[PDB]
Amino acid sequence: SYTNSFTRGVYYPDKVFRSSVLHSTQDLFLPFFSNVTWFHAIHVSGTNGTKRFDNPVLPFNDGVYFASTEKSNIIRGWIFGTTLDSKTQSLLIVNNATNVVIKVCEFQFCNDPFLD
Amino acid sequence: TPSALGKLQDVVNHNAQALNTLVKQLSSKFGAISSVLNDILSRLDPPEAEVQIDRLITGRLQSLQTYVTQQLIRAAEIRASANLAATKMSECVLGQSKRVDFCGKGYHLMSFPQSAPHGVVFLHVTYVPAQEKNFTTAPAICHDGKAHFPREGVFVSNGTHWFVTQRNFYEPQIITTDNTFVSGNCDVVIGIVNNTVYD
Amino acid sequence: VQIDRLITGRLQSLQTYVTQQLIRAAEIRASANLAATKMSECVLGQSKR
Amino acid sequence: ICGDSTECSNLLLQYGSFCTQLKRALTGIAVEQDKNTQEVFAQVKQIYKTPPIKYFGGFNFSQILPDPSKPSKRSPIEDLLFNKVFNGLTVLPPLLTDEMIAQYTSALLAGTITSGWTFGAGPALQIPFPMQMAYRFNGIGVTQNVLYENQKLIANQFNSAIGKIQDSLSS
Amino acid sequence: FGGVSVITPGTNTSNQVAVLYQGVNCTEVPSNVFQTRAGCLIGAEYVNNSYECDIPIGAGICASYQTSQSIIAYTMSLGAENSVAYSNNSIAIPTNFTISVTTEILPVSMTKTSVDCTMYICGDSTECSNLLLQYGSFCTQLKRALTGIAVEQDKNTQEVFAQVKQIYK
Amino acid sequence: FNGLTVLPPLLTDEMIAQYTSALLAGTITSGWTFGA
Amino acid sequence: NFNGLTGTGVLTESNKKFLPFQQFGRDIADTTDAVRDPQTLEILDITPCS
Amino acid sequence: LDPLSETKCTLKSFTVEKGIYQTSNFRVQPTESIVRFPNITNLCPFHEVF
Repeated sequence: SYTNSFTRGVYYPDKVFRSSVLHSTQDLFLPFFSNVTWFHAIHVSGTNGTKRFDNPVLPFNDGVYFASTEKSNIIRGWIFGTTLDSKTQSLLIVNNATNVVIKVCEFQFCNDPFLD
Repeated sequence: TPSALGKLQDVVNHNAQALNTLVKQLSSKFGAISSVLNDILSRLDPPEAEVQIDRLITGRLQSLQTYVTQQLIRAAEIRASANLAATKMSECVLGQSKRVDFCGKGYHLMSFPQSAPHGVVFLHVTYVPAQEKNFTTAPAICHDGKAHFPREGVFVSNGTHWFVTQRNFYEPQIITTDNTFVSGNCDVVIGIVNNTVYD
Repeated sequence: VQIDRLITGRLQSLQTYVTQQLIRAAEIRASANLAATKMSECVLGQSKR
Repeated sequence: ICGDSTECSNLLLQYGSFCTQLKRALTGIAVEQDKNTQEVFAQVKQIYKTPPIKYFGGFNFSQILPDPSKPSKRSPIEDLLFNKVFNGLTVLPPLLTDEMIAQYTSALLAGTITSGWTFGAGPALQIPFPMQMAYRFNGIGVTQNVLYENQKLIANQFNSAIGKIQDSLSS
Repeated sequence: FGGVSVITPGTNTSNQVAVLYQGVNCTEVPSNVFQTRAGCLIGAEYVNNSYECDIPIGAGICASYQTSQSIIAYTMSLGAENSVAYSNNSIAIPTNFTISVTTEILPVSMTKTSVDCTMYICGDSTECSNLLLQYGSFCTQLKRALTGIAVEQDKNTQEVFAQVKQIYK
Repeated sequence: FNGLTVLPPLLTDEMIAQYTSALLAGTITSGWTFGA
Repeated sequence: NFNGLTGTGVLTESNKKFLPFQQFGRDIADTTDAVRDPQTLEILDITPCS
Repeated sequence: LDPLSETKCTLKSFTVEKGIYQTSNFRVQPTESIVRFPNITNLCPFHEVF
C-alpha cells in the first residue's frame, strides 16, 4: 500500500446503450478510496542485458487495475499465467510500434522477464 | 411549497412504480434455465420444456394476481377519498355546513372548487376572529325583583355599565326589554347582579 | 429442486401476510378517520347529527 | 425467507423485486399508522393547561382530568383503560408515545372546559362553564333559564353519570 | 440483529448523515453514542431543547439540522403551553375578524389501466397459449376486475364533479 | 408497452373545467339555491 | 435477429448517437428498443408492433 | 462505501431528500461452532480381539 484511488477503476459492464438513466450492476469493479500498490521498478536502466533484476510475481485472484505513468516506452506489455513453467498456457500482450503481439502459447518463462 | 400537492403525486407515482415492477418481474427465473421463452424452447425439447414453462406461467400469473390485488386495495382507498371529496363538495360548495374542521379550519363561509389532475381542490373560506378583549360577564340581571336572561347575546361589563353584545362580535348595546326575557325570580340563579333595564 | 419450492412457499406466505396487513390497515384507516371526525365534531363543537 | 443460509440469498434475487415491494408496503403501513395518530389527537397547536382551582361552577372533573399525584400523569379512567387492554420480524414503536397522547387529551379537555368550542375555530376565548352550558343548551331547543334554575341538579346528575363510567368499564 | 436506518438531512445541504440501529442497545455495533427507546442512534447528540419534529425517528425522538452545523437529537414539542385565565365572571368577546382561505387536497380518480392475460403471459408464442388455457381460469376474472376498476374510477369523477344538471355561466 | 393498455378517462380536463366553472357560477350568483 | 437479439417490432430510423463500442440498448425497464446493425453504421429504433 | 452512498443506491438517485430511509439489516456473525457431545465411556472391547 503506497497510494489511494479516489474514483478510478470504473468500466463499462456491458454494451447496452443507456441514456439519462441509472442502472445497478453486480460485477467485479474497483472499490472507491481503496489501497492500490504503487510498485516502482527502475533498478536497471540505460544499458542492455541484465537478465536478472529485482521484482516479484504478482497474484491475479479475480481482476486487477493497471494504471501507469510511463513516459515514452517504459511499459511494453504484460505476462499472464498460473504456473509460468512449461505446464500451462500464458498470455503475452507485449507492446510494440504499430502492432501488439498477442499469443496464448504455452512455454517456459524466467524469473525476470523483459524485452531487450 | 412543492409538498402541497403530495397527495396527488402519491396516486400517480404508485401506479408507475407498480407498472415498472410488473414489467421488470418478467426478467426473473421462476425455476427455469433462463427467462426468454424462445431460448428455452430452442435449447430444450418439449417434454422437458413443459417442466419449466408450467412454472414460468405460474410465476407470471401469481405476479399478475398480486398486481390486481394491490390495484383493488388501492382502488378501495381511492373510492373512499372520492366519496369524501363528493361529500365535501356537496356540503361546503352547495351550502353552508356547521361541521367543525369539515369545510376548513374555522367557521365555514364559502368554498370554491378548483380542478386538479386526478383530484379536486377546495378553497374553504373560514371566519377566524381576532383582537379579543377581556370583559366581566354575569348570568342575568334583576331590575324589578325579576330575572332577565339574554335572548340572543351575552351580558358584558367594561367596568362601569352593563351592556349586551353578540357571541362572536363585540357590539355594545343597551339592555332593553326586547332582547331579554323574564323567567322566574331572583332566588335561584347563582351570580346574578343588579342592573336597570331600558323599557 | 427443493430450495426453489421452499423459497416460493415462503414468499407466498409473506405476500399473504402483507395482503392481510393491508386489508386490516384499510379498516384501521377508516376507523381512524371516523375517530378524527368525531373528535372534530363532538369535542371541538356541538354537532347536531 | 433465508435463515442463516448463503446459497438461499443467491437464489432469492432470481425471483425479481418480490422482496422490496413488501418492505415498501410495510413502510407505507407504518407511515399511515403514524399519520393516523398524528391527525386524530394532534389537532390543536396550543397545549392548554388547567387552572390551579378546579371549581367549574360545581362540576367535578376529577375523573377525566389528569391526576398529577403519580409518575405517569394520567386520568384514572385512562389508567383503568390502560391496565386492562422474532426470527426476522421487528416491532417498531409508535412516533407518539402514551405521554404525548395523554398531554394532547389533557390539552383538549382544558380547551373544551375553559373555552368550549372557540379554541377549535380560532383563538381561545375564555368563558365560564355555567355560561358554556347555557349556550350548549340553546342548541337543542331548551332555553338557558332551565340551566340557571337547575344547575345544581344538572351538576349532580353529571357527577353521578361520570362516576358510573369507571364502574361500567371495570365490571 | 435488527435493521439499520440512515438519517440524511438532504443532499443539497450537507453530506453528514447519521445511522440508527433499531433494536440494538449500542453494545453490539462494531460519533456521539446515545441509546434511545427505539434503537441505537450513532451520529447525533441529544440536546435538552425541544423543537418541532422535523425528521421522525421513533418513540418521540426526532431529528433536525441546526447549529457548527450538525445533526442533533431532541424530544418533539407538542406546542406552546397556553394558560387560559378561567374565571366565573370573565368572558372574552372578539372585536375584530380575519377572513382566511385554506386549501385541502383530495384525490378523485387514478390511472385507468387494462392488461392482457395472453400477451403479458405468453410473449409472441403459440404453444404457450395452449397450456395457458389448461392451467385454470385465472384469465377472465382479472379482466373483469380491471373493467370494474375503470368503471368505478369513471363513476367517481361522474359523481364528484357532475352534481348539477344546468351548466351555469 | 408489453401488454399494458392505459385507458383514458371518460371526462377530459375540459369537461372537468366546465363543471368547476358552472359550480363556481352557481355558488356566486345563486349561492346554495342551485343545489336544492 | 441482430446477433442473438430475437424479437418482434418495427425498425425505424432513430436519431440517437451510439458510442463506437456498443450495438444495442435498453429502455428504463430493460426493454430492447434500439440496436445498431453490424453491417453498415446506422442507428435503428425498435418500436413495438401495433 | 458509506451510508450516504447506500441511501443513494436504495432510492436509486444521486440526490437524497431530507428524511429517514432504511438501507439494510444489521446482524452479528456467529463464529465458534460448539461441537458439544456427551462422555465417551462404552468403548468397544477391541482389546480382547487382537
